[PDB]
Amino acid sequence: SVCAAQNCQRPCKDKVDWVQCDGGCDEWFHQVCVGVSPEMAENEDYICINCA
Amino acid sequence: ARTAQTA
Ligand SMILES: [Zn+2]
Ligand SMILES: [Zn+2]
Repeated sequence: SVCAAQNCQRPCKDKVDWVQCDGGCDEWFHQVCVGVSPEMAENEDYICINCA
Repeated sequence: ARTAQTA
């Protein structure tokens, strides 16, 4: 699986956690690849590096 | 934000 992060660490396993940018680009990222936790994912907004 | 889980 590949996400939109600069260094998508190509997470290869069953069950992958994703998060989408609110900042505009509306692209998807592996939560691992952007270093965020599920709580941070569901409770608050995420602005990616390009949309920041 | 919007999250997703892929299996
Ligand atoms: Zn990734
Ligand atoms: Zn973005």
